[PDB]
Amino acid sequence: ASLLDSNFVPINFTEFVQAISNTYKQRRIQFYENLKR
Amino acid sequence: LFDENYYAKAVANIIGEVKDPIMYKWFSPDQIEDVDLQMGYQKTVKWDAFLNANPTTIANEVNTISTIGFSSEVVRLNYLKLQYKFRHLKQTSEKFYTSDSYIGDINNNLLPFAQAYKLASSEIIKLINHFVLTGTVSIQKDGKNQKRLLPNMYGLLNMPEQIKEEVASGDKDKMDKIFEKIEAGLSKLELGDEFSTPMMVIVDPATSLKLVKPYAAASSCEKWEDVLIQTIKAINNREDVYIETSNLLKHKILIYPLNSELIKFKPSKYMLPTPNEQVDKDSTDVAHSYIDFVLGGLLATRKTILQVNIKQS
Amino acid sequence: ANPTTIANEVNTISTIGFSSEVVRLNYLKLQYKFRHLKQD
Amino acid sequence: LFDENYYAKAVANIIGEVKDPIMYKWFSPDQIEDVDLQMGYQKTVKWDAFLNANPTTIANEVNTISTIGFSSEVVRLNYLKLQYKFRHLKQTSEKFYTSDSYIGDINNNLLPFAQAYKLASSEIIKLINHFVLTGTVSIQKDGKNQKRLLPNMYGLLNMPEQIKEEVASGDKDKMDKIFEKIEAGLSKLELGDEFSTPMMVIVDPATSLKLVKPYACEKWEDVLIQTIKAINNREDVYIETSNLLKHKILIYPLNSELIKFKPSKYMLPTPNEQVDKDSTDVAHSYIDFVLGGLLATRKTILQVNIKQS
Amino acid sequence: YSKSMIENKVFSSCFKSKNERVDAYSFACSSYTDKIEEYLYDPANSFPYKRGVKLVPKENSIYVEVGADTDMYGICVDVCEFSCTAYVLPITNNFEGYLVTRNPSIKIGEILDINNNGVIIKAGGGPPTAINIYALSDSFTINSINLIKVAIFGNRGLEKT
Repeated sequence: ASLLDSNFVPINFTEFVQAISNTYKQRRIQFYENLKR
Repeated sequence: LFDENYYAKAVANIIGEVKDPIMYKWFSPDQIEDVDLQMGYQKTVKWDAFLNANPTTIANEVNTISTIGFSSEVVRLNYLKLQYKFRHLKQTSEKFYTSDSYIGDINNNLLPFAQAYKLASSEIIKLINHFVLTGTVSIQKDGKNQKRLLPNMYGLLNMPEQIKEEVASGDKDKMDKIFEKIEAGLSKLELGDEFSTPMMVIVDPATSLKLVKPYAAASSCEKWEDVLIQTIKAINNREDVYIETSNLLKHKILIYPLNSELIKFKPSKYMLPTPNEQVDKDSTDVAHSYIDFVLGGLLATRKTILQVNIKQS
Repeated sequence: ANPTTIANEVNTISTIGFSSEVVRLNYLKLQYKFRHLKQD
Repeated sequence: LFDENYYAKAVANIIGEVKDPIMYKWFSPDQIEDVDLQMGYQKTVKWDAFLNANPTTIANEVNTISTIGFSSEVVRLNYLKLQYKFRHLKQTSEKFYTSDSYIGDINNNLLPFAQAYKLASSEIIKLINHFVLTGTVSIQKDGKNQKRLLPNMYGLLNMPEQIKEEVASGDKDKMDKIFEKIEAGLSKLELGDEFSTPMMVIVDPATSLKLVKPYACEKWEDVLIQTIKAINNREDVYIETSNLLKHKILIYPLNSELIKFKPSKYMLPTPNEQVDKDSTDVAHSYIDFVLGGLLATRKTILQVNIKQS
Repeated sequence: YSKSMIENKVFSSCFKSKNERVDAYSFACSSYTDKIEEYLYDPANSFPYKRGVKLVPKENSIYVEVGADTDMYGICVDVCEFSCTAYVLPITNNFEGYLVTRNPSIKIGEILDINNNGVIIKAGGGPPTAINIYALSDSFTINSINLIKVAIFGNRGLEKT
């Protein structure tokens, strides 16, 4: 349920907003994973 | 949905080209936890326990045993929803403004929806980072004409009931006096039982430039930054100390621990920019779009943030 | 302008402006003439 | 359609929770016949036959036979279309206002579209019932600031060419005088050969209170019922109390051949396809309804008004 | 004061005359293409709900404060007390709805004027009126605050007496 997965197909604007939020959370998680102080 | 909403399709296609906010470097991964809310207030309850008397020795037959009591505290946080509007070109009208090297109307400052949304999102993320760092929302370098915010909405710089130190105007260049004030603030710091945690310090570019000078007769093999790191390690149980430079700050030094048990960030899951479904349309080639973002959600224990301000005037 | 707080009903909302700058680089041609001996 | 129109889906799902109009109790099942018209006028033609002379006896050879003639009458009825607008929350925003055991902003008086539509439909049905009973449209208790209506748009209380009786302000508390006026109106009533039909009487609460008083072990209500049974071939007599009436008594038969209600099939509240939307969480919706369609024959309604001043 | 104003032990008791509520919907007749603006208001000086307001540019933000007809920017139709935000219909737009008045005895059709407190009064007070305000109904008291239905359409060319 994220925009990263190209196989994901949103059905409506609510699903699109949820996908945007999940993508933001996943991007933050990936940044924290790749961060090296 | 993508077969009917070109704007949504373009937002999904171009959302990945927007850089991550810089506020993520000021907090540990465990310190941030999203919440589901757009506007309003949310309550958090913290529970504590205490011992009522000395332990009871278990021998033979005993009916009376020492007790453990409990207590709770409630903290209320506020979240606010804000919106921007921006004009752009209609999807079907892009072909008439396409050029050999670009797309859009230079003479009228009209852009494709994707580029306009990307620029607007970048500006909104810059504003959100500024609000998170400073506790105020403004679009002026002077810092005036501030938007009035709700109570229980604070940033790292304006959080009440913290340690505040002021370096005088005459000592604005005396690194020894600045370090004296920093040491006083660090001594005034009260971390309780969570002292064994890494610490984070954020400084302005001028302070960062001053911190790389040799320690002062000048001393070799040691810097003011090293002295500050040793001083902070004297209180953080010899834990890690991180130093960051932010252009948003101005003659300010901010010191705080990177522990979720003391300072936490519970932002709304819609805090980052999100497009709105409503799109203004007419018979012309100009359309309008809206972007929403949510502000608020910083919690911190009292007397755990040190703010040193160097006075210029 | 400052952000608009979305509460109850409102249709007058602060806007975001855009601008375009055109950067131009000029290249100029110059010449020198010098004397020499034909093929002191 | 339901995959795209959430508002239509909600209207279909909650349309069954609206109570039936109370005006149905004032008419027989056969008296109401729906028509297909939103706004405009409709002409109804009624045909009749008559005998020109006595019937001809068929005996031996004869070519001259008595004739039967025919006649027609045209009646024009006006129908008016009216609209209301109400604000409600947005479907994509209801999730942020779904509280415990309820949905909507208590402080802002904002409701989900389904509940808002149900309440608005109930209010509009009340207004329609008031218009049908009285014939006037107003939202004030004093009955002022009335909306001016088109001609040929009458209710039961303001239908012209009917029997009208007036009780003087000095006799406002004299039930004997009120009943004498009622008897005079009943005598002036003309039903012809359609007299064998049930009758309906509608009274205000004050008249209802006065009716149960002893007759001057018999009640005024019983005496009135007996008097009406004397004229309606002893058919059923129904008595109703309405708070929409004030010092008014309505008496009329329930025969479809004398009084007929031909309302528009869009008379009851109906949602409009247009929905106002913006960048906020508040949306606006429209409800349509149609008024008009009461037809009555001459001198078949008795209307008694008791003057108070 | 406030608009919503409380737990009740029992519920409060036809369709007619149910709009006489302080927190009723201000617009008697609304219309899309009506412009509504948001502003801040003073949370301790004067409550601008259902009152004529003026723009006061402060050193931190532009506020709206109750004002007279001479310097009126518009009509405050709603307030969000959580954010202390006032919603304003500019004077350039028509209005037909219920507003706060201080005279409990005003008849229908009378000419009206907004005073320094953003309150409807009779236009015969003496100040020269600059706005077209007419009473569409008699003033009614909610028990205590007095309200009246008014129609406001633009400014008046020459100030009257």
